[PDB]
Amino acid sequence: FKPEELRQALMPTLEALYRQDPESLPFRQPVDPQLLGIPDYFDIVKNPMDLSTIKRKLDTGQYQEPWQYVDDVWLMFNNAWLYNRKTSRVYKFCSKLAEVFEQEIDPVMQSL
Ligand SMILES: CC(=O)n1cc(-c2c(C)[nH][nH]c2=O)c2ccccc21
Repeated sequence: FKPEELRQALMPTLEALYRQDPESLPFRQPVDPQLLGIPDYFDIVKNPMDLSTIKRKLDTGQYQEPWQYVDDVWLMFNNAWLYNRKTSRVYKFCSKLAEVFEQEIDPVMQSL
Protein backbone atom coordinates (compact mmCIF):
# COMPACT_ATOMS: atom_id res chain seq x y z
CA PHE A 1 0.00 0.00 0.00
CA LYS A 2 0.99 3.63 -0.49
CA PRO A 3 1.90 5.40 2.82
CA GLU A 4 -0.12 8.49 1.89
CA GLU A 5 -2.87 6.22 0.57
CA LEU A 6 -2.70 3.98 3.64
CA ARG A 7 -2.64 7.09 5.84
CA GLN A 8 -5.59 8.55 3.92
CA ALA A 9 -7.58 5.34 4.10
CA LEU A 10 -7.24 4.78 7.83
CA MET A 11 -7.37 8.47 8.91
CA PRO A 12 -11.20 8.76 9.04
CA THR A 13 -11.40 5.86 11.53
CA LEU A 14 -9.02 7.57 13.96
CA GLU A 15 -10.84 10.90 13.58
CA ALA A 16 -14.01 8.97 14.36
CA LEU A 17 -12.63 8.04 17.77
CA TYR A 18 -11.46 11.63 18.46
CA ARG A 19 -14.95 12.95 17.62
CA GLN A 20 -16.57 11.05 20.51
CA ASP A 21 -17.22 13.36 23.45
CA PRO A 22 -16.80 12.66 26.31
CA GLU A 23 -15.77 9.08 25.57
CA SER A 24 -12.39 9.85 23.93
CA LEU A 25 -11.05 12.08 26.74
CA PRO A 26 -9.61 9.31 28.98
CA PHE A 27 -7.89 7.88 25.89
CA ARG A 28 -6.15 10.95 24.43
CA GLN A 29 -2.94 10.78 26.50
CA PRO A 30 -0.86 7.86 27.82
CA VAL A 31 -2.07 6.64 31.21
CA ASP A 32 0.01 8.24 34.00
CA PRO A 33 -0.24 5.89 37.00
CA GLN A 34 1.21 8.51 39.37
CA LEU A 35 -1.26 11.24 38.40
CA LEU A 36 -4.19 8.84 38.37
CA GLY A 37 -3.22 7.15 41.63
CA ILE A 38 -3.10 3.59 40.26
CA PRO A 39 0.40 2.38 41.14
CA ASP A 40 -0.18 -1.23 39.99
CA TYR A 41 -1.08 -0.18 36.44
CA PHE A 42 2.23 -0.99 34.74
CA ASP A 43 2.33 -4.37 36.47
CA ILE A 44 -1.05 -5.27 34.98
CA VAL A 45 -0.76 -3.43 31.65
CA LYS A 46 2.54 -4.49 30.11
CA ASN A 47 2.11 -2.73 26.73
CA PRO A 48 0.25 0.63 27.06
CA MET A 49 -1.40 2.30 24.07
CA ASP A 50 -3.46 5.47 23.56
CA LEU A 51 -4.85 7.70 20.83
CA SER A 52 -1.96 10.18 20.76
CA THR A 53 0.58 7.35 20.32
CA ILE A 54 -1.49 5.87 17.49
CA LYS A 55 -1.91 9.23 15.71
CA ARG A 56 1.83 9.94 15.87
CA LYS A 57 2.56 6.45 14.52
CA LEU A 58 -0.01 6.80 11.73
CA ASP A 59 1.11 10.28 10.64
CA THR A 60 4.80 9.37 10.57
CA GLY A 61 4.57 6.28 8.34
CA GLN A 62 5.08 3.70 11.10
CA TYR A 63 2.17 1.55 9.93
CA GLN A 64 3.29 -0.26 6.77
CA GLU A 65 0.15 -2.36 6.69
CA PRO A 66 -3.44 -1.90 8.01
CA TRP A 67 -3.55 -4.70 10.60
CA GLN A 68 -0.61 -3.04 12.38
CA TYR A 69 -2.90 -0.06 12.88
CA VAL A 70 -5.88 -2.25 13.84
CA ASP A 71 -3.75 -4.22 16.31
CA ASP A 72 -2.73 -0.92 18.03
CA VAL A 73 -6.34 0.28 18.28
CA TRP A 74 -7.44 -3.11 19.66
CA LEU A 75 -4.61 -3.09 22.19
CA MET A 76 -5.75 0.30 23.55
CA PHE A 77 -9.27 -1.03 24.27
CA ASN A 78 -8.14 -4.41 25.59
CA ASN A 79 -5.76 -2.66 28.01
CA ALA A 80 -8.62 -0.58 29.46
CA TRP A 81 -10.95 -3.60 29.59
CA LEU A 82 -8.27 -5.56 31.43
CA TYR A 83 -7.41 -2.98 34.08
CA ASN A 84 -10.71 -1.30 34.87
CA ARG A 85 -13.76 -2.78 36.57
CA LYS A 86 -16.72 -3.49 34.25
CA THR A 87 -18.89 -1.01 36.17
CA SER A 88 -16.38 1.89 35.85
CA ARG A 89 -16.87 5.02 33.73
CA VAL A 90 -13.67 4.39 31.78
CA TYR A 91 -14.69 0.77 30.96
CA LYS A 92 -18.09 1.91 29.68
CA PHE A 93 -16.35 4.63 27.62
CA CYS A 94 -14.04 1.95 26.19
CA SER A 95 -16.89 -0.24 24.95
CA LYS A 96 -18.36 2.85 23.26
CA LEU A 97 -15.10 3.60 21.42
CA ALA A 98 -14.77 -0.08 20.48
CA GLU A 99 -18.28 -0.22 19.05
CA VAL A 100 -17.58 2.92 17.03
CA PHE A 101 -14.26 1.61 15.69
CA GLU A 102 -15.74 -1.69 14.46
CA GLN A 103 -18.47 0.07 12.48
CA GLU A 104 -15.85 2.36 10.92
CA ILE A 105 -13.05 -0.10 10.19
CA ASP A 106 -15.19 -2.66 8.35
CA PRO A 107 -15.84 -0.73 5.10
CA VAL A 108 -12.23 0.49 5.10
CA MET A 109 -10.62 -2.97 5.31
CA GLN A 110 -13.19 -4.26 2.80
CA SER A 111 -11.32 -2.36 0.09
CA LEU A 112 -7.68 -2.23 1.15
C1 LIG B 1 -7.34 4.36 29.75
C2 LIG B 1 -7.51 4.07 31.23
O1 LIG B 1 -7.46 2.91 31.61
N1 LIG B 1 -7.76 5.13 32.16
C3 LIG B 1 -7.97 6.42 31.82
C4 LIG B 1 -8.23 7.17 32.98
C5 LIG B 1 -8.50 8.55 33.02
C6 LIG B 1 -9.55 9.19 33.68
C7 LIG B 1 -10.65 8.57 34.52
N2 LIG B 1 -9.44 10.51 33.44
N3 LIG B 1 -8.37 10.73 32.66
C8 LIG B 1 -7.78 9.56 32.38
O2 LIG B 1 -6.78 9.42 31.70
C9 LIG B 1 -8.18 6.25 34.06
C10 LIG B 1 -8.36 6.39 35.47
C11 LIG B 1 -8.25 5.28 36.31
C12 LIG B 1 -7.95 4.03 35.77
C13 LIG B 1 -7.79 3.88 34.39
C14 LIG B 1 -7.90 5.00 33.53
